[PDB]
Order: sequence, then C-alpha cells, then structure tokens
Amino acid sequence: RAGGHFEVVSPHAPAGDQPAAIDELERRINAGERDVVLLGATGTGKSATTAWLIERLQRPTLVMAPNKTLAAQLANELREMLPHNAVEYFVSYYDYYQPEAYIAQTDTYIEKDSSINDDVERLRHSATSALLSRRDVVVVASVSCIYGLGTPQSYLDRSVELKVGEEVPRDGLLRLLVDVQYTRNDMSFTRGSFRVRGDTVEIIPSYEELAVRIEFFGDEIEALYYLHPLTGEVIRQVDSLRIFPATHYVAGPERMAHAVSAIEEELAERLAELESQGKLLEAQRLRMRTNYDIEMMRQVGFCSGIENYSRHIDGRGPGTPPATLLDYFPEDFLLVIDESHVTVPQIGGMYEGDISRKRNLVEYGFRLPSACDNRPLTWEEFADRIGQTVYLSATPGPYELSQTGGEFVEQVIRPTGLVDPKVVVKPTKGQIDDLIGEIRTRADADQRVLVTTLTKKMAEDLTDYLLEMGIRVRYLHSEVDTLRRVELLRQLRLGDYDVLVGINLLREGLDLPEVSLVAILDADKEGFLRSSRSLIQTIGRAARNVSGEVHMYADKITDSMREAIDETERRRAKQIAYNEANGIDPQPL
Amino acid sequence: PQQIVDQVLAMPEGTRFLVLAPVVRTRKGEFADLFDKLNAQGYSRVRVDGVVHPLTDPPKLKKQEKHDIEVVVDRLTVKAAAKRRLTDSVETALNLADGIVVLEFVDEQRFSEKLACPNGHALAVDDLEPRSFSFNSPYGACPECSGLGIRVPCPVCAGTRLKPEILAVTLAGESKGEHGAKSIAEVCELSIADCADFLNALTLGPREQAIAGQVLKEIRSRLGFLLDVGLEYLSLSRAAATLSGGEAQRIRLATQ
Amino acid sequence: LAAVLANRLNGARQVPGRHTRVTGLDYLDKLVRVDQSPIGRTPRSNPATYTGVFDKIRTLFAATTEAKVRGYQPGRFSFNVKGGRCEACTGDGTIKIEMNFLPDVYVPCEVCQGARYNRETLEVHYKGKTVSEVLDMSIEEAAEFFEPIAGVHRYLRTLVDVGLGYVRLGQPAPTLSGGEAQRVKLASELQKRSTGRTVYILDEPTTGLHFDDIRKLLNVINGLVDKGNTVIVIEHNLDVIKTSDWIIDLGPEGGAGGGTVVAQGTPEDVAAVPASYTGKFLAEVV
Ligand SMILES: [Zn+2]
Ligand SMILES: [Zn+2]
Ligand SMILES: [Zn+2]
Repeated sequence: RAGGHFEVVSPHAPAGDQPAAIDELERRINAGERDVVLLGATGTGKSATTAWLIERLQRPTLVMAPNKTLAAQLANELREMLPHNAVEYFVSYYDYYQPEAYIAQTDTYIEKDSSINDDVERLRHSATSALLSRRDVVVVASVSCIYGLGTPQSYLDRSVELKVGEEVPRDGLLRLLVDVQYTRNDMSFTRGSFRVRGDTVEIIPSYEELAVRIEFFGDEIEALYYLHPLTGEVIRQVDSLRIFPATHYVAGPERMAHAVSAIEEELAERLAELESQGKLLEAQRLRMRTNYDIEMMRQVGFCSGIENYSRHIDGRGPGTPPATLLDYFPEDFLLVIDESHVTVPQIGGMYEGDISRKRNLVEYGFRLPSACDNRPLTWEEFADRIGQTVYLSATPGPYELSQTGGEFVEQVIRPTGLVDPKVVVKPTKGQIDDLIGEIRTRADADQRVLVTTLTKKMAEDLTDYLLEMGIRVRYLHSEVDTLRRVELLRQLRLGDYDVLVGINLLREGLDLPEVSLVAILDADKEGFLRSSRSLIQTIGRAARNVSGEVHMYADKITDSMREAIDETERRRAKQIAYNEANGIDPQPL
Repeated sequence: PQQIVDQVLAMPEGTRFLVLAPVVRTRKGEFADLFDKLNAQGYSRVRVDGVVHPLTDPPKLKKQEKHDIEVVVDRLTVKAAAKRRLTDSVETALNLADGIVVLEFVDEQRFSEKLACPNGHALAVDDLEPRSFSFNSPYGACPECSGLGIRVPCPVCAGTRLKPEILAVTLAGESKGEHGAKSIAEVCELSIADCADFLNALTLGPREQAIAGQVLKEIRSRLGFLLDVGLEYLSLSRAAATLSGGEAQRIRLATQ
Repeated sequence: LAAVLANRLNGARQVPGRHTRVTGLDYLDKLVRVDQSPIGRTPRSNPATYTGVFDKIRTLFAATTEAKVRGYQPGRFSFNVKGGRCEACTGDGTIKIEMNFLPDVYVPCEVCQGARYNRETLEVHYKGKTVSEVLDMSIEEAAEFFEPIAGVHRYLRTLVDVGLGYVRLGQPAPTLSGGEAQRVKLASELQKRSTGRTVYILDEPTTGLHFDDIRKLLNVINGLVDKGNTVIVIEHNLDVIKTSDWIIDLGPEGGAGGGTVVAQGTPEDVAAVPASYTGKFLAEVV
C-alpha cells in the first residue's frame, strides 16, 4: 500500500477549539485509545478535523455513516482539501432492492429484485483497488461494508499489471481479462469491457472511468495509452498500469474449486436439515436453485446469489465474520464513525433483521447457512475487526461512552463565533394565539419559523387551522416525498412562507439559516424519538440564526429538555465570551 | 472467403505482406470523419492511395485528390499457425473491405474473391448450368434472332442455332467417345447414330458418371426402342418438318 | 361455440353465427383451438426454434470459456444467423441447387459435412459437444442431457412425456407430419402455466396419430385437465370419448336433422340415452 502524503489544501485558518481539539484527539490515538468520543456541536466542522487527523496519521481511513444521504455531501468536499490522494466511496449500489424474502405464513417467495446503480459500484471497485494498491486511501461506507464479501487477498491476486515493452502474450492477456471479469465486447465499448481489433486492444476498466488502448507488437506490449472510452481521445501515456477484477467476488479457479466443494458439503448439510424439518418444498427449491447456480459456476463462475456462498469462497468457517472492506483495509487502518450513536444500533438492528431474514431464507430452504454467513459482522465481530475507534457526535451514544470510559474531546465553539439560541418554556395552552403572533412578527421582516408535533392527526389539524387563519404554513407527515420539501426550500429562499409543522422526519435533512424561532409541541411526554438527542438536535437547529430562539410548549418540563437547554446556554455564554475576547461579533459564515 | 484466408499458404512462408482491407476502394473524398470512425472502432492502421499511415495520425485528404482507401488492419508476414490473428483481421476485412484483401510482396499475391469468372470477367455461361445453353430460353437466344435462327440466318447464328459465346467457348470439352470436343451445335449436327454411339462410351469424370448415369440410361433405352423401330438416319438437328407422320408415330410407339 | 368463446376471451372478432347468449365464461380465461395443422412449413423453423429451447441452448454454448474468449452472442451459435452460416449452404448443411423438372439431391458441404454450421463456431465443444452435435442428438438424447439445467429440462421432459422424442432436434418442420406438429403444439402449450382455467377445443385428431400416439395425447390431456383444463373435442373415436369424462352428443339426425343436444353427461350417461348413435356405440361398449 503505497501511501502518498495526504496533501491538505485548506485556505481556511483554524481557530477557536480546532487546534486544541485536533491535538488532544491526536494524542488520544497516540495513547492506544481504541475507544474515543468527540463532542462536535453544530457548525464545528467535523469534516475538516477528520481530514487533518487522517493527514497526521497517514493511514488508510474508513469513515462510517448511517445513510447514503450523508455520504454524498461530504466526500466531494474532502476531495477539494485532498486533490492529490485517493478519495473513494461505497454504499448500496441499488436504485432499488427487494431482498430474497420469504413470507412463511403465506409461503410466498418475494424473490430478490434490484434496480442496480452504476456509479455506486464503480466507486466501490475504485475504493477496493485504491486500498489494495495504495495506503493513502479514504473510503466512506454504509453499514453494507460489514456484510459478506470476497477476500482482498484474491482481489490483489487476480489483478494483473502490464508495462510497455515487456513481452506478454496477447491471448493470455485476454484470458486474464476474462478471469478478472472483463468481457470481450467486440461490438461496442462499455464499462469494464473491451474489444480486440488486430494487435490493438481497447478496454474500459470497471472501476476506472476512462478507457485504455494498448498496441501489441506481436505478443509484446507495444504501448499503453489512456483514452476517452468512446471518442478515444488519448488523455496521456504511461509505461505500465494495473487492472483489478471488475468483481468483488474475486476468486482464482482454485478458489472457485474450494468454494464449490464447500458449497456442496453445506448443501448436503442443508438438505438433511430441511429433510428433518419436513420443509421438503423449500429444500427442493433451494436444491434446484443451487444446482443451477453451481452448474453456471462450473461453466461461467458468475451468477446471482454468489454472496450467499461467501463462507465457501472466502473459505473461513461458518458463524465467523465474513470478508469485509475492513479486511481490504490494513490492521493499522484509520477508523472514524460519524453518528455512531445510530450506526452501532443500526449495526445490531441490521444484523438482527437480516438474520431473521436468513431465517425463512436458509432455515426455510432458499440458501445454505453460508448465506447466513454472508452477513453483517455481528457487533462483536465488527468491534474486533476494527482498529482504533473514534466516535463523532455532539451526542455520544450510551454504549459508545461505555466503551470510551465516558471521556471525549470537545469541539463546540465555532471559529465563526455563532452562539446558541435563547430558549423559552411555556405550558401547552396559549399556543395558537402566540404562534400566529410570532408568525406575523417574523413576517414583518419575512423570516422563517419551525414547529414540531407528536400525533399526525393533531399535526395536520393544526396546520389546517393555521391555513384557515391566513397563515403561510405547511406541514409534514410520515412518508412525505422529496418534491414537497424541496419546493419548500425554493419557496423559503424566495420568501413565500415562514413556518412548517412536522413531527419526526423533519428532524433530519433540514438546514435553515433564516429561522430565528422554533416551537416544540408537547415535549412533556417522555418518548424515545423526543429524547435528549431530540432536544439537542432542535437546539442545534435553532442555533443557525444569529439570534435564534427556542420555544417549547408543554405543561411540564422533561429532565432532558431543560438540562440540554441549560448546558446549551452555558456553552452559549462561553461562545459569546470567546467572541468578545476576539473582539469579533458572532460572524455568519 | 475461405480461399481468401487460406491463400496465405500459397504466398511463400515468411514473405512480408500487409493486412489490407479495401474498405472504400478508390472512392476519393476527404474522409477525416471516416478516419475518426475507424479509430472509434479501433485499428490504428490504414493505407490510402497505396501508402500506409496510422489511423492515429492519418494524412490529409481532399475530395479532388484520389484516395484509394484500403485500411491496413494488422502487421503480419507469412507466419506459421497465425490463423488466429489472420482470421481476426480477415473476416473483419471481409466485412469492412466487403470481401477483398491483399497480401502483397512488400518484402504479387491478391487475396480477392470474385464471382462467375475467378478474375471477375464476364462469362458465356455464368456457370456450369445446362439452361445457360438453352436458346429456346433467353440464355442462348441471339440478340438478333431470339432463338428462331433468322435475321437469311442472323449474323450471330451462322448455321449454329445458338449464341456464338455459348456455342463452344464454355462448352467445347465434351469428350464423348474419342477426340471428343463438341459445341452445342456440334452435338446438334451429330446424327441420331452419331450422338448415340458417342454417348455409348465416354470418359468425362466420376462425378459426371454419377450425375449423368440416368442421362445415359434414358438415352440408351430411347435408342434401343428407336432401333426396335428401325429409325437412326434422322439427325439430332434434322428439321422437325422431316416428320413423315409415321416418324412421330414411331417416336410415341417407342415412348409407350 | 368457438367463435363466441374466442371473441369473448381471446379477443377474436369472428362471426358468432346465431346464438342468443353464452354463459360460464366467468369460469374461464382464454380458449385454445387446436387441430392437425403443421407447425412449420419451412425448414428454417425447427424443433428448437418452435419450442424456444433454441436460444437457451445457444446461451448454454455461450457459457463455454471458449465462447467467452471469442466474446460473441448466443445468436452467433445460431444456425439461422448470417455470420455463422457458411455461404456454401447458408449453414443449411448440404448444398441445394435445382431446376423445375426434377428434384435435387442432398450433398454434404465442405464446411458442414452435414454439420449445418461453420467449424469456426463449432470449435466450442460446450460439455464435450460441438454445436453440430448438440443440434444433432435428438429429443430423447438431449433430454437425458442438460440434466441440471432448468428450462431446457422442462422442455425435454415435456417432449419425453409426449414420447415422440425420436424426432431429430433439427428435423425440418416440413419433414414432420400434421399429427407430429399437433403433438408439438400440445407440448408447447403444456409449458405455459395456464392453471387449467383455459379450455382446449379440438378437431378429430385420429389422423396423424397412431393408436399409441393417441394414447400419449390422452395422457397429455389427462395431465392438462388434472391441472384444471377444460376440453371439448370433435372425434369419431369411441375410445377417445369414453376416456373423456363428459360427453355432449348433438344431432338427432345428420345435417339439418341435428342441431340440438340428443344426450350428454358421463360417456355412460350419454350412452344410456340412445338419442345419439355415438351414444348407442358408447352403450354397446362398457
Ligand atoms: Zn475471365
Ligand atoms: Zn441467332
Ligand atoms: Zn455448407
């Protein structure tokens, strides 16, 4: 893994808590701290700190996020600060994905269906190649990373490199191209495919966006050239270059042999298991499906459901962690988990749901227990296969704090100088009148406002009344779709409305600098979705404006809500003191 | 095309040649766009006006200037067991070049396929097909008599009731009996007895024996009945008007 | 009957004759009228093309590593494809040229030798068999082959149950009798998962089927009807109708003297009513 120095191009000048925070995290990792926590308040810029930490450590970094949504906005941004290193990406490559599912009650086979995305898989393979070709590699991963995979060993083995001048049989080159999952598309030119015309060979690699033309002097590598795939415009020329398999189910012919052997053995196992279970229909269905699958291994080596045989392909034992992007990473790989407070619970919940599915799949004759092995690593298995662990959240998780001992690294004072909002608490009564009054007060300057709710019925009834009072108000429900709130963003930046009325999903995917006031309905109830994390999230939301404000209307006051408000106000005083010590007012940025 | 590809054996072993696909034969025109299209497929080799250039860096072309576009396809001499690459570029040329290639003595041999005549010439008979010699059909009918045989015989009959090209030029090899070299009109003039005895014993080939055995059996049965009636002095070209009534009567007697 | 059922279920637009109404369509989805007509009038189509297993075998051959390295489609392996067809025959095997007076004679081609392929394609020997060999071995041999495969396995199992698998896989449709084509059609429909909601109407099929062929067809229809299929066949064979679980015998007298049910019910029921002569015959039998 040739690790090029993480060249950081950061015109921003670190200030505030950034230097101390980075230094203390650095010494934390130096101290062998396999468990660390960070308290990154809103607007504290965790991305830049993570980039600088990765620069300092010079290790291949895996960053963990809980939904594909988040990964997009960050990775592109880091590439700006790191335009001379391998920045990569990986999430579910599925525009749509119904799993292999089995309604046992109805004996219904909801077969695995998937609309496959392209660029996601492209970046997946680019990331795997970069990791197994260089140490200066950063990869953003959804939980999918811990699912079953092929071995980075074979990934690096099947890969083959060719250099200019060196004698190499062209036919052998085509053979290895086939063995590394590349098609002789003599008709057209497509991703991960190639064409042969005379001694000339032109290939688009699966991971590399561009293409390459190679001229052959008989059975010698005459020359290599970059290319635009279709137009063929030679980007440049380099003497040598490597090619990685287009599949992450990489496996030598010997590895296919071993996988087939173990597949047949565990097939006999599952055969006997379902025969004893009396699930003869499921046993026979699985038997014939895997018979076709093994037939087209012995013929082609490629099909659907290959993952279900990862324990056979990787060759490790049942119940052990299947291969992973973590294996694609070194042992001295850098690790970062953002929003681990939901990523770790997501890991366990995903394992539980997916093993419940592997029940009614394997337990009910669809695949072998090797399918169950082709799983997210059990939380413990992940915790072992990881390296040093750094959690990033202004709200550290309970188990996270247990792992880290409760200590953490603070970064809450933004260098800009923004301060937290002024909070107010009132009983549920006097809500409509005050809401309309503040609506008009903000409409004087045409400013934004937010509202939370608990029950769908009351939420939409209240929004309907507000509309009846001639209020520029909208609301949100459980399964609202992107168009509604995106046109809401258009409206608000065009100054059409002021207020919105959501319940739960509003908590995510909204950044509104123009809201100086938020309302929180019926926080009195002690609820999971309205926990201290919820109130802190609303606090961060209201902190956007220069003089934002929080207003929670509930008969009683929950412990979490008011402790969060108090800590918010004291750190707000701290931020104000820092601002005025700089002689700088809170600076919008 | 199979002979086109197999002709590499004909050209001596080791002799340099070029894999020349005549994609656009002699059709001049500024074809930089065509160069780009050939690159888009990907070959890197071309030859225009008989001079080689790379498709990567081809020469300039003008509509006025003649351009014999026979694109080079691959770099090969006469090698041993190079049929893989050979066919690879060769069927390719058989489509792009549309069936033609050349392996010149660049160190000559032309790998071309042509119908009718091997050299792309016209034929008196387009092939070895009996109807080609049927003047009752338009195949043998003269331009100026339409098979009648008259204009005074038409200038292109001259006694033979057949086209001069399809008289003997493509059919002079009838080795019937001895000294056999006959035109269609020559067999016509062969009397009943003459032609019958000529076909009684003749050596033209084993495949010809196989595919004309029925011919001989029919003719010999017909002639045996003809002798059973005692009718030989009539000739194969003898005017049908010579039928004396009894003549055609005996013909049908033999037939039945 | 056929007219109304087809236009109401299959969307036909033929004339329904003269009937006030028909009912029971609610219990059916789409009818099928089948007869002795040949499946194909040209050698182009062949058992493989009709059954649809052809492209399946083509992909099977594409599954060879040699097929991969050549990188060409299942259509390449086809025998009705421009590229793979030797010009000496258009990949038809023998070479054909003839005039009106007398018929031609089969002659193997240098490329073919009866292979009706090109050696370039035949170089692949998927599962130790060339494309010529695969198209060669007839239905039963193909059936005992392709065992772990699925769709081809269903096709060949259908044909084995038909029991007429002796037919060469590449046997020209024109070289197949009308009854053989009928068996092919019933086999093809036997592989369409109609749930039995469909109903098959049929001509008198004795022609083109020997006694044993009729017995095989009887087994076919038995499986169909056990799968839920309905059937109604015009037939002068006492055995066929006595095998059919119900009879509707129409016609008090030939020609205009008929035109109404004289009896029906189980073959025995219709037999007990001598209003039909076919009923009298089903009575003297059993
Ligand atoms: Zn000539
Ligand atoms: Zn004339
Ligand atoms: Zn042929």
